[PDB]
Amino acid sequence: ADIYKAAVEQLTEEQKNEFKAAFDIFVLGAEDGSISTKELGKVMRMLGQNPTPEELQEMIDEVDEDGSGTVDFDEFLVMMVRSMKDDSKGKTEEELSDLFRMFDKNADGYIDLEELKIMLQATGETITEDDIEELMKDGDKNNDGRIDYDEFLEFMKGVE
Ligand SMILES: [Ca+2]
Ligand SMILES: [Ca+2]
Ligand SMILES: [Ca+2]
Repeated sequence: ADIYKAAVEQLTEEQKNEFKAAFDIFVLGAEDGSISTKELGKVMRMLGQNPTPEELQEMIDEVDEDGSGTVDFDEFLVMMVRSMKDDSKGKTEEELSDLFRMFDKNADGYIDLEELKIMLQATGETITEDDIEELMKDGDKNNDGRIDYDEFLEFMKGVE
């Protein structure tokens, strides 16, 4: 499915208008109708970002499907999807507990293999029970079939 568009499609009218407008105001010095790290650098400090010049080039090269440093009306709205949510917000001992009660398909306090297979599908491709079969085995601190908030803590802290 979509990755960035899904995060921008939720933006607020005040965001698209300010973004779509800023670009049309910062591209005035552009040449192909876009703003690369050289032109998008003035749009970030004006909006609400304090990225550096060394990381900037890396930010685009990572989200850019061609790794060039340029960003148009699309690459732009995509530069806020990675700087707002997804791989950025906090994530430590709390992110592990929430993910458990948020993926418990059986919703019974624990999770079995049939449930873990769905949790990875929400964040992984289509694997077979063969690969997800060893994940639940080593993820079980006591090898019982169900995984609670305690055993799950280790299963995610390290396994392969
Ligand atoms: Ca590009
Ligand atoms: Ca369960
Ligand atoms: Ca267990």
